[PDB]
Amino acid sequence: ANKPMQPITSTANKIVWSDPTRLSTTFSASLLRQRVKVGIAELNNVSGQYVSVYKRPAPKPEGCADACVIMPNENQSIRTVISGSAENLATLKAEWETHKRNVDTLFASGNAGLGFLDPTAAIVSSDTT
Amino acid sequence: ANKPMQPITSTANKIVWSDPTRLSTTFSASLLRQRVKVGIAELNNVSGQYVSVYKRPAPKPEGCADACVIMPNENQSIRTVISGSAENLATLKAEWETHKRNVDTLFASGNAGLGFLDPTAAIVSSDTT
Amino acid sequence: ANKPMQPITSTANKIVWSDPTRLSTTFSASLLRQRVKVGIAELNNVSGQYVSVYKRPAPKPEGCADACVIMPNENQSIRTVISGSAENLATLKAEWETHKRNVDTLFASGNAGLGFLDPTAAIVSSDTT
Amino acid sequence: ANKPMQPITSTANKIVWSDPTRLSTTFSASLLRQRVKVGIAELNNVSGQYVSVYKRPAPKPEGCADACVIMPNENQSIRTVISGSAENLATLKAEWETHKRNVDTLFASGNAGLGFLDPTAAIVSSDTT
Amino acid sequence: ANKPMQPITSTANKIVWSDPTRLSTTFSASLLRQRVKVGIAELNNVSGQYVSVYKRPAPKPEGCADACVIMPNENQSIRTVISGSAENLATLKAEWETHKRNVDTLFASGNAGLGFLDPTAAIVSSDTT
Amino acid sequence: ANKPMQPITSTANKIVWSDPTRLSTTFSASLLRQRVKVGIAELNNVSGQYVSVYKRPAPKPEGCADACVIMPNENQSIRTVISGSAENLATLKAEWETHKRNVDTLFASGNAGLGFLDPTAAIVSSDTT
Repeated sequence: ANKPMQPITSTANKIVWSDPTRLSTTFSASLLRQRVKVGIAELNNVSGQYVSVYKRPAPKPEGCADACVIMPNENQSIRTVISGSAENLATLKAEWETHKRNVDTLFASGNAGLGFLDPTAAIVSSDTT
Repeated sequence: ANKPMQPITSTANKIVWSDPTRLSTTFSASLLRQRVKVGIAELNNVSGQYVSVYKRPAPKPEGCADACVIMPNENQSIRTVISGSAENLATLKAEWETHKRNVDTLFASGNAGLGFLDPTAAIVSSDTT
Repeated sequence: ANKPMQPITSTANKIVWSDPTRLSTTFSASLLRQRVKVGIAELNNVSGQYVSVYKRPAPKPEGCADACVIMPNENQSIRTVISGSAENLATLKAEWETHKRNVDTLFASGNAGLGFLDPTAAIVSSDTT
Repeated sequence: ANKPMQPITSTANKIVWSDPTRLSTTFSASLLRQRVKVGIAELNNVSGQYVSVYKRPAPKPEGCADACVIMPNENQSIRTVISGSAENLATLKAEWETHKRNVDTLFASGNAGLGFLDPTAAIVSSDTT
Repeated sequence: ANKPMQPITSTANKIVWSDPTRLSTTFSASLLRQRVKVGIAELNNVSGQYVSVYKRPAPKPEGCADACVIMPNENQSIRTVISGSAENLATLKAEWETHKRNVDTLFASGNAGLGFLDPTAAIVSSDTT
Repeated sequence: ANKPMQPITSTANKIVWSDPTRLSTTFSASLLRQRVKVGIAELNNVSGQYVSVYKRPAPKPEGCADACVIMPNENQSIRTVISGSAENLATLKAEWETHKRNVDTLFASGNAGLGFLDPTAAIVSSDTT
């Protein structure tokens, strides 16, 4: 059961959520809207920026812990930007699913977080056969 | 059975994938590593940028049955950046899962794609009760 | 039965062929001869440049059955340069056959046409065991 | 039985092969890719350059050879570049076959290597009657 | 079963490996290939530089099982350079084997590590009787 | 049965061997011992340099049994530097074994001698699982 998060700043262009128990953990969503003339029709793209920030204390005393000393914190950030026409929402969602799958293959099941690249990784496209 | 990809340009710092049947579809993986050490500790930081690009045609008119009418492509881009120390990889993966859930709540099941933010969205944190 | 070609502009230094039915298709041969002599020897080398030009219509959309829609042509060019002494004609022909085989195994049976190189290709030399 | 040739430099943009017994014999393939807007659709042009180099010694002592003296070397080079859209690979391969046939009928079965042009040679196009 | 490594930096002239568990230890190989002008001969040299580093901790003091390791780890490196013509690769391999045996005699089974150069050691060459 | 050498230069810091049959072949070992100041520790490093040289003749031309050898010999050199604290000599020996295995994988059994760095070679570390 994940702890619910409630907003602190609400705006039509940006909303920020923070954990009531630890306000250092934040999650922000910002949308930017423009009109782009792609096919001589004014398509309305949306550039959504999603940022998740967690400040994580990692003194990392390997094996031993006796009392609480001041934790020095590091910043863990995950930023996601999705850009596309609103008229192609279903296709953008399919692209998002494919992006999740590819990033999972590289990072969650691979060693990309440790600074490695696998050219033999099974990266797959959004289109189907 | 989604269409597989093969690498086109290969560097240990940056590898970009492509679909042989459609070269406009690309997936980029770039890792930047720096030794950003906190006080009296050593930490290896791995910043990971993942970019997925698809060029999708504009939507055809709803009441159209013509055989072949091609209209110009629009740019669909999804970009994720993950920054964190190598020592905290498992917990960074947990943060990534929570980020997945939050973006899914806002975008996949919401109207963030069309450009509407809902302050009442059920956003949750990585920590459990 | 391939369509025959006739010469359109004629010079002993350069002769250009062209298809009477499609003047956009051309094939030329240009020979440049110089007396580049190596030490205590006399050698006459002939550098030959051959270009094939075909202007092809762009590929029609796959799900199309329209009678006549014409899209602008793209330039397809294949240029081959052969440089060598006249005394070594047999060895130059052997090198040309080996070049055929290597370019074929890279291009026709490979993916270099789309833009992928295979470090595991079976490239061979003209010499025999 | 032609001798296998193994690579010495491997890169996504250039791979060079060299004969283990004679490293002076090389075969290099270089790919250069751009996006060209021919038909208001961004075709992916691929320009592959293939170079075969053989340093052949031609002191050419006509009739007699008694002992091994230093061989002065001349360079034999064959350079081929193929340019075309990736979406027309089949027709590009047909163009390659026609180019091979025409260069053969000029060079292998003709006298082009010695510095001659034959205006009555049977040059053919890729199109079929 | 030793822990394998993956390449963190890949280049046509230098590849660097690193252990996923410990990023401190690396193994990098660099090759420099040049043409060497020798009398009445054209032979090309290949120089290889292989380095191995491990950042092992300084040795723990005697009789104290401290709660957490705080030892200020040191630098421990081995560097090897192999230079020779590719024409004589079999000889270079034999020389490498002989060099390994001699270094093992002086160091692996000797006390060169503590600083003693034994002048009665049995050093043997690549040539056999 | 390899031919042993005898020392031509004996010094407390450097010993040089040389084959009685061929004086060109020499093996040298030089040790540099210093005290290294590491936090709350006093441990002394010993750096050892090992050099092997062979003045092999360049390879004979093909098909000629010349009366006397006149070939202008070349230089083959192998240089190894091992640096580490004498307190950790056993682990230094383990690192030496791992380094030997890695160099054998790349060079002895691979094509690193001709100048090719294989990015998929099986490199293993000193640590065991």
